[PDB]
Amino acid sequence: ARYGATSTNPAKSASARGSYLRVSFKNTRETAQAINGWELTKAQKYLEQVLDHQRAIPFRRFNSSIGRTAQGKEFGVTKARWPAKSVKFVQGLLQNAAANAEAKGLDATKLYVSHIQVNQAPKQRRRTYRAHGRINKYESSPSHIELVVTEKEEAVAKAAEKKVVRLTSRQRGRIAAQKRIAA
Amino acid sequence: LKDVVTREYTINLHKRLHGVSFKKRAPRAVKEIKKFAKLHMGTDDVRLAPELNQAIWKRGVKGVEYRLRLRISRKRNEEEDAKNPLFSYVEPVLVASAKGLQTVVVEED
Amino acid sequence: SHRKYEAPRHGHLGFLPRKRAASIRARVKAFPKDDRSKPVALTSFLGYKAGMTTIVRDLDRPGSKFHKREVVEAVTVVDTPPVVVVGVVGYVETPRGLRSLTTVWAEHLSDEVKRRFYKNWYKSKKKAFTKYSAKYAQDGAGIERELARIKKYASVVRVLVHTQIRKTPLAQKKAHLAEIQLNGGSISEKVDWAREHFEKTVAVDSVFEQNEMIDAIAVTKGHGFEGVTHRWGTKKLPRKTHRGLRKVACIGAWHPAHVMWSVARAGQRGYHSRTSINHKIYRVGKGDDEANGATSFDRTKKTITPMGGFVHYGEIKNDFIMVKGCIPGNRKRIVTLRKSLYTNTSRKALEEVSLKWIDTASKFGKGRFQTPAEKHAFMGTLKKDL
Amino acid sequence: ANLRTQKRLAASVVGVGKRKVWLDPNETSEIAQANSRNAIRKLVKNGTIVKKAVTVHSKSRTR
RNA sequence: GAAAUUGUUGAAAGGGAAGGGCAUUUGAUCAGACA
RNA sequence: CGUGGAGGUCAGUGACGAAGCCUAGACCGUAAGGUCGGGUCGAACGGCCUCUAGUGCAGAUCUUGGUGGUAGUAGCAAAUAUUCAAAUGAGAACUUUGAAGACUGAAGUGGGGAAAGGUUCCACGUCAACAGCAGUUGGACGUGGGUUAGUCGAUCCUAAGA
RNA sequence: GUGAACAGCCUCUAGUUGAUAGAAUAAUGUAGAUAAGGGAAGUCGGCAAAAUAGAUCCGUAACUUCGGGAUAAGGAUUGGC
Ligand SMILES: [Mg+2]
Ligand SMILES: [Mg+2]
Ligand SMILES: [Mg+2]
Ligand SMILES: [Mg+2]
Ligand SMILES: [Mg+2]
Ligand SMILES: [Mg+2]
Ligand SMILES: [Mg+2]
Ligand SMILES: [Mg+2]
Ligand SMILES: [Mg+2]
Ligand SMILES: [Mg+2]
Ligand SMILES: [Mg+2]
Ligand SMILES: [Mg+2]
Ligand SMILES: [Mg+2]
Ligand SMILES: [Mg+2]
Ligand SMILES: [Mg+2]
Ligand SMILES: [Mg+2]
Ligand SMILES: [Mg+2]
Ligand SMILES: [Mg+2]
Ligand SMILES: [Mg+2]
Ligand SMILES: [Mg+2]
Ligand SMILES: [Mg+2]
Ligand SMILES: [Mg+2]
Ligand SMILES: [Mg+2]
Ligand SMILES: [Mg+2]
Ligand SMILES: [Mg+2]
Ligand SMILES: [Mg+2]
Ligand SMILES: [Mg+2]
Ligand SMILES: [Mg+2]
Ligand SMILES: [Mg+2]
Ligand SMILES: [Mg+2]
Ligand SMILES: [Mg+2]
Ligand SMILES: [Mg+2]
Ligand SMILES: [Mg+2]
Ligand SMILES: [Mg+2]
Ligand SMILES: [Mg+2]
Ligand SMILES: [Mg+2]
Ligand SMILES: [Mg+2]
Ligand SMILES: [Mg+2]
Ligand SMILES: [Mg+2]
Ligand SMILES: [Mg+2]
Ligand SMILES: [Mg+2]
Ligand SMILES: [Mg+2]
Ligand SMILES: [Mg+2]
Ligand SMILES: [Mg+2]
Ligand SMILES: [Mg+2]
Ligand SMILES: [Mg+2]
Ligand SMILES: [Mg+2]
Ligand SMILES: [Mg+2]
Ligand SMILES: [Mg+2]
Ligand SMILES: [Mg+2]
Ligand SMILES: [Mg+2]
Ligand SMILES: [Mg+2]
Ligand SMILES: [Mg+2]
Ligand SMILES: [Mg+2]
Ligand SMILES: [Mg+2]
Ligand SMILES: [Mg+2]
Ligand SMILES: [Mg+2]
Ligand SMILES: [Mg+2]
Ligand SMILES: [Mg+2]
Ligand SMILES: [Mg+2]
Ligand SMILES: [Mg+2]
Ligand SMILES: [Mg+2]
Ligand SMILES: [Mg+2]
Ligand SMILES: [Mg+2]
Ligand SMILES: [Mg+2]
Ligand SMILES: [Mg+2]
Ligand SMILES: [Mg+2]
Ligand SMILES: [Mg+2]
Ligand SMILES: [Mg+2]
Ligand SMILES: [Mg+2]
Repeated sequence: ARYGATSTNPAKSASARGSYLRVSFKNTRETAQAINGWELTKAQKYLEQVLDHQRAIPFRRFNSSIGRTAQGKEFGVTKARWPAKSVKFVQGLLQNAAANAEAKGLDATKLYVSHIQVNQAPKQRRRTYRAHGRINKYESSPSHIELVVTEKEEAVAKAAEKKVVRLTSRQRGRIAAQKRIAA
Repeated sequence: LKDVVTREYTINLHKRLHGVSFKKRAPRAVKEIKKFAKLHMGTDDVRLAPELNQAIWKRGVKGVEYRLRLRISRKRNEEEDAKNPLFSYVEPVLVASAKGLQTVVVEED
Repeated sequence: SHRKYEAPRHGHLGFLPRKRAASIRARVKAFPKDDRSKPVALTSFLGYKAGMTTIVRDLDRPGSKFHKREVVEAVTVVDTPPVVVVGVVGYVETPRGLRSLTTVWAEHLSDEVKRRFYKNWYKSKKKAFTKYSAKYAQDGAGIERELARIKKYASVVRVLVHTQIRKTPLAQKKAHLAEIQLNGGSISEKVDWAREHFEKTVAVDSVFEQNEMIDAIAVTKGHGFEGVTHRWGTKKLPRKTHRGLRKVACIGAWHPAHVMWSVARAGQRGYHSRTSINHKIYRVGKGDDEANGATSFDRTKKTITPMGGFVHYGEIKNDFIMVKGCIPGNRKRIVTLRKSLYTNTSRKALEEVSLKWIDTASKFGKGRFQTPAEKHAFMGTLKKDL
Repeated sequence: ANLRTQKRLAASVVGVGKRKVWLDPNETSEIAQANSRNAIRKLVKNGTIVKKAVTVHSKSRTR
């Protein structure tokens, strides 16, 4: 393994990845961020809808000259899309992560997606023909996807330092009399 | 619930195809009907009898009749379980004239 | 260098920006100057553009080659059921400009207005104005003090009226709310009038009368995204020109090295707010009246609704304003008709028309018949019929 | 399934263009087994492959 | 297994570029020296 | 001041971790640079005196390689046209079959050859790449099979010419 | 088949139905059309576009190397039974 930076409890987490996937790296970036942090079950129901064109994926970085859509008011964005091939690869991983948590014995109900990172796989050169007998690259830009699921947990309690208070002769003198005087 | 009914409707293709590019009229007709079917049966699954297909294309791409008298039949889905338990079947009814019929219910047996 | 030949520009810069209006209900930016000697009444009205027809009437213009001759003239018709009074709003003068300080509302409120305060009426619990209505309960205390406050301060009073859209062929269901200034005498008498008319109803014939010059305020029909040639009336470019010709050739000199605000560019066309003045009222129609379309000289009983009905609108069953000529806005659109802001002496205004005949022939084709009566008369008996 | 070869073969055996061999959908399993001309042959004669009639170009209106 | 260049996490700043100099507030971080 | 290599020397450092790389951690130098900690790593390496040079880069429309913004953007719009159902299959707008609607209209989108290609032919299997969507399909991929002559061509003859 | 016709247009036999796809139909385009009254005033210039057209019959100037110019120009007619 050796995923990217996580902070989660591996004892309470499960994980999955797919490398060298041939999907748009930009598109699936946007859909991975769309789900990052989510309740795992809300995420599944959500990508599902996306495929119905019922809600959309908000495009937030890779997005200039994308179209506008009311389906992104949900998220405060005007540009949003419905990148099918991304969703379907990404739910593939999510379903795999699910399994592994079943297998580990984690509670399927506390499962949120706690790490979801895509970056860029090696490219795929293919070429095309331009005017006056020229060639040009015509490339696939594929993706590694990796995600982690965790059982949610409440609270955190307290516990920290103690603040080592230091205060001079005339600074501890005032306090002495702040009670020798009063309460 | 579900409901399993058959009715026999008449659909005005003419105002639905009004405007549509000649090479697209018969194909809109197909799609249009499908939509007409869902609007009455609530059902996203809509199958067209290959005879209803013939009926539609009876006069080339751009020569769809102005009114068709179809028979929409809402049935339950079987096998591999699709999203919804119900679907529709559409059939051409053998009428002399699709002009002037009201929408009726076929009694079930 | 210099134009070579001189020609005026293309289009008026007092109508920029040529963008879509903030609303379908164009705004009254101006009410008539108040003469507080006269009785209290409205100074505008709400209606819907129904459509147009033809009129015939003797012209009375001494001096004109058509003095005492008939003319045929075009007219619009706006469907004009009574507006209904539901609130008064009192404005005060500040060195920052006019500001509203209270709005007093009527106790009951028609659903048609309650409609307006919503975007999803059906789902909603329809709580609009339900606590407010309770202000009446107790004796009156709350609403008196407000009414009272208006009376004490307030440099102008406007009335909140709304339309009776259900009395109208439209499908729209959701009525139209609007403020109308009150120019009858005395701030106090004004609010008294306003209060007296809560939930009660006001008629057109108490704001407009025959031959009156009135203004029309409305949102111009829409055309969406437009080329430079039709949007600005720019010259068509020659047929030989590469990459197209409904354009402007020079979008500007090299300096200012900026395209300037004053040149024609493609973009939205129509859906602009307009304020047309000087439309003379040729008829104030009453809804509870047959013979609407009849005249002194016609006689033959008939309403102004054309055979088969106003194309794209419906029927007209309520009172109407028949205005000479045409009007910003299109059929089915809310229109505000405003009182004039000056007393025109003109001659052209002042002339007291009286129609001779009102076209009532169908507008869905080349109409041939005024009435079914006329059509049976001329046609004879048919394979349907008796 | 894939009755591509059996179609062509059907055309050849009957001596008629592929635009006129008819392979009935209901006996698709049986047909796909037919790998030879000898097997297409008895498929033809027991009605599984039939020869589909000519399209008429009548001289009547000419005459 | 560097760099350009990228994903994620954390921290921060951003009214028509950004980066830089002298100086100090504030946050973070740290050496030395006491004895 | 710094680099690769050479003579001398410190009986120098090191698998109990050499070298290298990373680090808005520490320290020395006005500076070139030097030193250390921590992480990473895995087999060699350094101080001083001297010797030696293919010895120090930001530029040269520099060389080779790698990478960006542009941008999920230009675009994927010529050649009239597609449709219903079944079957198959993890998956079917695109495969197979049936139905229907059309086209080429014999100056063919038919049936064959010459040059040129060289196995593309045919069967079976089959989808990682490839067919600028797809793919269960293919002129792709894997594995095989297939080209029968006294009479058809060559071979003989002569032409311009060699 | 129509026609002078190996033209164009429709068909039989055979062969295809290959050409990313879906939804809309803004501006500006590319390609295809029409436009009242006027009729080249447009423009370097009638560029583009429009007009004419097959056949049968009638009719046909200057000039000429006597061969032409000539479908000169200008007219009428044309289905079905
Ligand atoms: Mg990897
Ligand atoms: Mg970007
Ligand atoms: Mg970017
Ligand atoms: Mg866009
Ligand atoms: Mg664009
Ligand atoms: Mg932009
Ligand atoms: Mg946005
Ligand atoms: Mg190209
Ligand atoms: Mg070339
Ligand atoms: Mg004290
Ligand atoms: Mg149209
Ligand atoms: Mg001048
Ligand atoms: Mg707005
Ligand atoms: Mg107040
Ligand atoms: Mg236009
Ligand atoms: Mg103009
Ligand atoms: Mg105009
Ligand atoms: Mg111009
Ligand atoms: Mg040009
Ligand atoms: Mg490695
Ligand atoms: Mg500083
Ligand atoms: Mg040195
Ligand atoms: Mg050295
Ligand atoms: Mg060297
Ligand atoms: Mg750094
Ligand atoms: Mg130190
Ligand atoms: Mg270490
Ligand atoms: Mg080391
Ligand atoms: Mg080793
Ligand atoms: Mg030396
Ligand atoms: Mg050198
Ligand atoms: Mg330098
Ligand atoms: Mg360099
Ligand atoms: Mg450089
Ligand atoms: Mg330099
Ligand atoms: Mg360089
Ligand atoms: Mg993409
Ligand atoms: Mg695009
Ligand atoms: Mg193109
Ligand atoms: Mg398209
Ligand atoms: Mg094409
Ligand atoms: Mg297709
Ligand atoms: Mg044809
Ligand atoms: Mg031909
Ligand atoms: Mg071809
Ligand atoms: Mg051959
Ligand atoms: Mg070859
Ligand atoms: Mg093959
Ligand atoms: Mg594949
Ligand atoms: Mg290939
Ligand atoms: Mg491809
Ligand atoms: Mg593929
Ligand atoms: Mg092979
Ligand atoms: Mg082989
Ligand atoms: Mg021989
Ligand atoms: Mg021999
Ligand atoms: Mg072929
Ligand atoms: Mg193409
Ligand atoms: Mg004209
Ligand atoms: Mg003329
Ligand atoms: Mg001229
Ligand atoms: Mg002239
Ligand atoms: Mg001129
Ligand atoms: Mg010239
Ligand atoms: Mg000139
Ligand atoms: Mg020309
Ligand atoms: Mg003409
Ligand atoms: Mg001459
Ligand atoms: Mg001549
Ligand atoms: Mg005759």
